[PDB]
Amino acid sequence: VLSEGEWQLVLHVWAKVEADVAGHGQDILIRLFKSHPETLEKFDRFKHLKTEAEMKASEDLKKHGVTVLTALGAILKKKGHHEAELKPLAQSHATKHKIPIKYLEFISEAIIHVLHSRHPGDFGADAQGAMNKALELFRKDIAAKYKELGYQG
Ligand code: HEM
Repeated sequence: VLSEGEWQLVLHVWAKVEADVAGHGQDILIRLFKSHPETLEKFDRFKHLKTEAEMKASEDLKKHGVTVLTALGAILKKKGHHEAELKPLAQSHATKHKIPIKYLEFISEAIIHVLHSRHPGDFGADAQGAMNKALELFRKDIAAKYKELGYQG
């Protein structure tokens, strides 16, 4: 469990992400795709993109980054009481999009890196530790749903 102090660190940095949801979202997806090119192949929508400049120029990619971060923010603001928000996401990602849990680890690393880049004053080691713990909780709960449905591996 995260303590209340740990959740406060998470949500204090998240409030700053919300000042520029589209810019953060774009940066996170591009870092994922560049660091782990296998992930791009899961997106029929985006797999025509071949350079960082092309990724940065895509309005549709920017729009999807907003969708991703909006959903993640709604989960974080539940402070662990996220069953209703998380279940539908797990179901779509396991059974429709066919995303392995390992790729959820990769996007978690991309989020942490981008937050460090953009918010160094509010994203010290104590806040990095708290954010890691929040994203671990997210992954643990998705993995349980995957296991029920026959997708943990
Ligand atoms: C923080 C983690 C993630 C969040 C919050 C998230 C959220 C979402 C949301 C809200 C949607 C649209 C509704 C839906 O289809 O369920 C979506 C679509 C999708 N997600 Fe994710 N996602 C995450 C990670 C991933 C990862 C790591 C991958 C692939 C490597 C992925 C692949 C997809 C695909 C392929 C779609 C459909 C896109 C389209 O064709 O419009 N997601 N995701």
